[PDB]
Amino acid sequence: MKSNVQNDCRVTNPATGHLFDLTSLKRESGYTITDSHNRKIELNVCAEAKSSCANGAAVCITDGPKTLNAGKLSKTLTYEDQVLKLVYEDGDPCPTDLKMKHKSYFSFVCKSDAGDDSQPVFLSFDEQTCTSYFSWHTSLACEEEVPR
Repeated sequence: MKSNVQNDCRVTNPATGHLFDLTSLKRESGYTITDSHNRKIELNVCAEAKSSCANGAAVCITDGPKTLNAGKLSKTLTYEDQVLKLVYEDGDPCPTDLKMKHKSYFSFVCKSDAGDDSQPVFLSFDEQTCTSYFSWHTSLACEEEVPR
């Protein structure tokens, strides 16, 4: 489908035959959830954040009033294990490992109901390796089951 098309942000998975887009779910501001502890995960499904961080940060972990860039805008969709994968990397280097950047893997998984307007869950945030894994339940993500 296509609601807000930031350039593209779509991949046709040859294994499914369905085109996965995240244009339908993206909105200019961003989406909101809560982090592992207190913090607000303010990220956009495949676009840049409006107020969630600043501009080019797609995934930003808002600790109070302090925005932690978890990953830059990566509107590149990949497919793996029947789940839609977007890798939002290139962010604020953590004190745990300064020699690499924050690796935030977002897994977009299709669910028939998808919750209260395609809601995500923080899967695991591993500051130990400065990675973040989140799972978003959305109908545009994949199609192993009918999420419509």
